[PDB]
Amino acid sequence: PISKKRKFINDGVFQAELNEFLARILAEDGYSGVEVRIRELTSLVQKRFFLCAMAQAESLRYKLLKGLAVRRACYGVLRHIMESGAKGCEVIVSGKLRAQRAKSMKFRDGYLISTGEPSKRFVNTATRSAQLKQGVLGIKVKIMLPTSILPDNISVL
Amino acid sequence: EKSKLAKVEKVLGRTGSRGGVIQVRAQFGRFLIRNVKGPVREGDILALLETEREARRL
Amino acid sequence: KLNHAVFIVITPSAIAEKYKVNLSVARAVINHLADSQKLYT
Amino acid sequence: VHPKKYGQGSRQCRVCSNKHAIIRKYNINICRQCFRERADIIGFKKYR
Amino acid sequence: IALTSKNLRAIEKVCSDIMKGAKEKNLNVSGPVRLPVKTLRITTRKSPCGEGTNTWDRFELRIYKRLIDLYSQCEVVTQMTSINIDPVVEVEVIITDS
Amino acid sequence: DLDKLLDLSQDELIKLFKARQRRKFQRGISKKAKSLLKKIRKSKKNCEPGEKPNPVPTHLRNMTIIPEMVGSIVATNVEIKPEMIGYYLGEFSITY
Amino acid sequence: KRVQTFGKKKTAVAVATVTNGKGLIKLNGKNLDLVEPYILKTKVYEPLWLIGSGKLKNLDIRIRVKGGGQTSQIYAIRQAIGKGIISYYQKYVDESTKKELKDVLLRYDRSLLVGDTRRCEPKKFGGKGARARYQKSY
Amino acid sequence: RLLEPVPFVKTNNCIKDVDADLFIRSYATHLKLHNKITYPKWCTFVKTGKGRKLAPLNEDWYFIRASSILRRLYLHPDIGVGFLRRQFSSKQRRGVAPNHTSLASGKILRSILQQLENLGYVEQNPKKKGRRLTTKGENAINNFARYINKKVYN
Amino acid sequence: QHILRILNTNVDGKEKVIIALTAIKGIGKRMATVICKQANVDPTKRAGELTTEEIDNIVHIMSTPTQFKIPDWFLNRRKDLKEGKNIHVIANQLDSYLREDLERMKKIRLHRGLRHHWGLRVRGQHTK
Amino acid sequence: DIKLFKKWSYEEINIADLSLVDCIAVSQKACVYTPHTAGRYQKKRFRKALCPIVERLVNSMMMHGRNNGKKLKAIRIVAYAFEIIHLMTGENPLQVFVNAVQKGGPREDSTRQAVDVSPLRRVNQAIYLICTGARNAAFRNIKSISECLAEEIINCANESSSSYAIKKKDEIERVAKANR
RNA sequence: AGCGGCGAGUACACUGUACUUGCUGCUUCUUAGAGGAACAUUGUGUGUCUAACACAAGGAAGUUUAAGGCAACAACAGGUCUGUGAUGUCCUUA
RNA sequence: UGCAUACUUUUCCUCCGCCGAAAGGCGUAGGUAAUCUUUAUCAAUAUAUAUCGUGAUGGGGAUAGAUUAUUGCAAUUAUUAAUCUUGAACGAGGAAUGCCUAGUAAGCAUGAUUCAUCAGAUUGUGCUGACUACGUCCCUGCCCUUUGUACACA
Ligand SMILES: [Mg+2]
Ligand SMILES: [Mg+2]
Ligand SMILES: [Mg+2]
Ligand SMILES: [Mg+2]
Ligand SMILES: [Zn+2]
Repeated sequence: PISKKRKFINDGVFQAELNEFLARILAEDGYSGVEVRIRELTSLVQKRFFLCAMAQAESLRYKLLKGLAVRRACYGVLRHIMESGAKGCEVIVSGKLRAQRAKSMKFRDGYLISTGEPSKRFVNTATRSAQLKQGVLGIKVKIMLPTSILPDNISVL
Repeated sequence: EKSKLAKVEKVLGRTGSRGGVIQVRAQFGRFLIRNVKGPVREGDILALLETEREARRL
Repeated sequence: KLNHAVFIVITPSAIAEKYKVNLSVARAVINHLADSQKLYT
Repeated sequence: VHPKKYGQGSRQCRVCSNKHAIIRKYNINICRQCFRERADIIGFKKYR
Repeated sequence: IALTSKNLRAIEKVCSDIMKGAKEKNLNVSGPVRLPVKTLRITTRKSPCGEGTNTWDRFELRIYKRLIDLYSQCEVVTQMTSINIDPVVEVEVIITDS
Repeated sequence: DLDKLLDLSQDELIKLFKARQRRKFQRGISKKAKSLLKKIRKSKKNCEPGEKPNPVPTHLRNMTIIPEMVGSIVATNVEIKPEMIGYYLGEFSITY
Repeated sequence: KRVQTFGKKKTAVAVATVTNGKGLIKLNGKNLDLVEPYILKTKVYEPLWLIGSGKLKNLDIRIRVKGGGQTSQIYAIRQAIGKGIISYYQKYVDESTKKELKDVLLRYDRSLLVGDTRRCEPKKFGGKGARARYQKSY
Repeated sequence: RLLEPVPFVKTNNCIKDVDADLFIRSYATHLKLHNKITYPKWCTFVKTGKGRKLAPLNEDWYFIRASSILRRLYLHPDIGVGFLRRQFSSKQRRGVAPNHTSLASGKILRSILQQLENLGYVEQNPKKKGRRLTTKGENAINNFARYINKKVYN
Repeated sequence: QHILRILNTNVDGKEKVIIALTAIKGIGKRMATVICKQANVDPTKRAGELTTEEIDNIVHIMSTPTQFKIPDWFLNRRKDLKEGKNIHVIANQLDSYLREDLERMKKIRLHRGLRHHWGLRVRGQHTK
Repeated sequence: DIKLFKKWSYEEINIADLSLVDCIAVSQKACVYTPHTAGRYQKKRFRKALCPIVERLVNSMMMHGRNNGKKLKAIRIVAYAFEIIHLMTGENPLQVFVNAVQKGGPREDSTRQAVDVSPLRRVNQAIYLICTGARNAAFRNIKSISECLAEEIINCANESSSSYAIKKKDEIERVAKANR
């Protein structure tokens, strides 16, 4: 017997844990999922228990690990996003990056709403920290998805 | 010491560097442009003592 | 200072003012006359 | 070994094993900074 | 029947569906009664450090408990419950005479 | 009297003492306290009536003084009189 | 026959059940003789005085109060009474009389019919109250 | 003192239609007259609750307390000792640290309750919860209230 | 008797009895009240109208209250350190007792005693 | 019949200022039986003009931190004062209050030079001054607040410089004169 | 969650009121989902009689009704490696 | 006093009934919660009636002294709590400076967070419900146009 409040929190915690586990495991995957080769994963979960932004971020991280010219990679990513039908994007990469000191680099394409509950709704955001030569490079990707309609527009027929 | 009644016709501009004072036009029944320190509207009546001595407009 | 005593249009303050007394004594006097703030005539 | 059952050093964060600043309400047992990051996934939305 | 959940609209939809199911036949269904939403509020201090004018943030996990009654046999109620449904809405059926 | 106190039971002693001490006694005394007591006894046995016996270096400051431990020295060093009784150990660590 | 309306000041909902009867007027289980403090007593009696004591010999009233402090409760009660009597008149007595009563109430003051919408504003961090911040020494 | 021109009639039937303090006083007086309830031993040098840091200063405070308790019982269905204590709570100034609310000394209350039950005014109900009024006691209380009302009218 | 003397060094002037009594170093308020109750004398009367016999009685009561009905837990200075009785200490006697205690503490070289000697806190307070 | 404190009717009251009438409304809808109104007197600029004068007085009395937000007490005090006025120095207390108010406003003030004062502001000042003086009288005296307040009111009515508020007003006037 | 409905009483009123045990149309209050309601609407001023403001009536409400939440761009060599198994190098490793 | 074996309520909110001045204790009862703690009332300011009577005063509760408990393996450099007593500074606060415009200031409490125990903290929540603006650029700080610059680490 466990109370409702207690249960809910516990469930949330479990969800979080699962997510983290997935992140740890699947560096080679276009990960989003969270709905329940894979046999091992299932076993692990049992033991424990008794277009998208995250994927893009992961891809970026992988690219960084591989060792590209950075800017080019970012551009490619942006292009991909555009192809996948995004109204707007934004990527940031801050960290060490070539020089020792500082250096945050923005990469926007289409328009990116930041403030309001629309932002909360109509953007998928993701954050990965790609470990590299002499520290960490800091990805953050932010995608504005196709709307189910924005509050700013007033479409007269 | 003797107070004379002056009904306010129009409130001109809020003077004083710090903003507490107002410029006011008042009829007894002659036009006397005077200063006031506190909330005043049209129709309200002032308590003027030294009647014939006016203020500077904005 | 004003050390008022005990041994020897009605309100307690007035009484205190007049005969130089503690206000408990004033209250007592009032009660006697009759026989948390006060008013009497 | 000395009694590690009731005190700040008894239990810890689930996430990073830190003995400091644990949200101990509703048996969450996450140190508050970590909770702040995972508040979305747990289902804690800021309204007001 | 008690329907505990986190997401309001979804819960409402579920309730509606069950009502619809009931209205088929044989079910003296009392209307959906939504219960007092006992909101889990956490007030965490933002900022890992002690720097910056200490802004807090009131999170609210607001649980919606929903309640609904019936005079029926178990199998039928089970069938009714089967609207497919998903991991989000937590259902519990009580099959008591009292 | 002191001798009388020494003679009588532990329960009686506990009853006599102030309440914290009593509570502690009720709770128990731990494995170290017993050892300490034993050591004290040994010291007493070894003693000379002219000059006091060898000290007993002690890490912990928690111990209540009982008629067992009168006449000896303990821990820096502190001599234990019958005037002290239920007033704890301590007297160890602070400057100025 | 019997009519149920509420008052509302802050939190403090006084629910006035106004029924056919002899003219007693009560609170939970107690007469309006009590209320509590002698000073505020008039704020409850005022609508009755306005309308007239003879008009309420046809109408019994019970009032259930819940929530709030003292003064707020009193206000709520008053509001309930005001809404209550008028509501009764609108249904079971004539319209002209009701209108007259309303006019009388308006002439006296607001708050009897229409409610006080004010409520305790949320306290904000960096302070004790709503607006009142802490203190900087530089 | 209390009386005034009101816009209604008062059904002076039960104690809820009586002014409290006066009623309590009257009841105390009645008790005194009877000699129906004692003044134990410790009563005459005890403090009614943590927060009071001082004795009552009323002489026959016990009687008053009893009267109050009776009224409380009448008001509520089933009322414990804890509840009673809570009811007779005050602010405890902790000198320099700010005030807290202070639960009353329950022992005296309990004693009073016991006395009442012995006399046949209150009743430990096996159904429900702790000690309500006994019907006879209630009736007596009502009668007293009525008497008080009559006196006031006079 | 506007101005009075119940014990070693008092004033007890025009004030209402209980508060006059409280001038002594059994200045309890509550204690005073209890004493008055024990005596059976009207506390609404002033200090100046009291009889000498009454005063004497009060004094007697104050000295060893344990044998009187007035209870045990109440008494100022609980066990009296000197392993024996429980008694209210009263007036300059109290002060003397305190002094003795302090001396004892000093002799012991218990931390509290040392602190007292120094002129520092004792309580556990900071004063930084 | 319409009444205040079930005692002083204010149908008998008189005014004879014009300006003050315009400022303070003791009227048909500003009728009141006990000061405590939960009115919305500060949501507008001039809505304080609708406010009954007794209420204002009570509010003024309410001041000073450790006595702040104790409306009932203030009301009681004012009632007591009124009673005193009625009894000793026999007159309709409302009238006396009105007179005091009339007296109280400094008609000309100083600034960073001399300027005139709006009626409402003057009234407010008077209200403040009377209460402040009363408070001062009370503080570490004995007398009692209600009595002191009553005395102050009477002094104001008289127009006599034994009380504090009047003195203050006079001083202000003098200052104004000096300025211009 | 209540309100009544009504049995059962215990007290007192007039020719109903206060209070408990037992049984089971209404939704004003109690809960909480979806809707509605204010837009300066009508009235009158001031305003390039533009954007707009002030007053009055209505009204639950007329300072985007009140309060928050969200938080662009760019930084600060601001803070935090003492939140982290985010993390580089250097140190330390019986 | 130790281990081993068997078996079952208790680990948090406390109703209630008894013991206890008090704190607390013991026994039991409901509650994994709109059901029970408890909420048609868990608080204090309130208010009413008494005692004081302007007197460092019964304002004030610092500092101290000695017990009775509770928490904990452990309470001294006193966890906190209670009981008795001790009766310090302070008679409204200098130079400076903070917060605030309507359910707001202030007062009054109280829930929660920390929590084995411990709010004088924070964070929420309410209850009593003022004054004064309804503006201005005088100061302070930001922002703007113009202007000047040898500053750009500004
Ligand atoms: Mg936008
Ligand atoms: Mg803190
Ligand atoms: Mg500043
Ligand atoms: Mg340069
Ligand atoms: Zn962590």
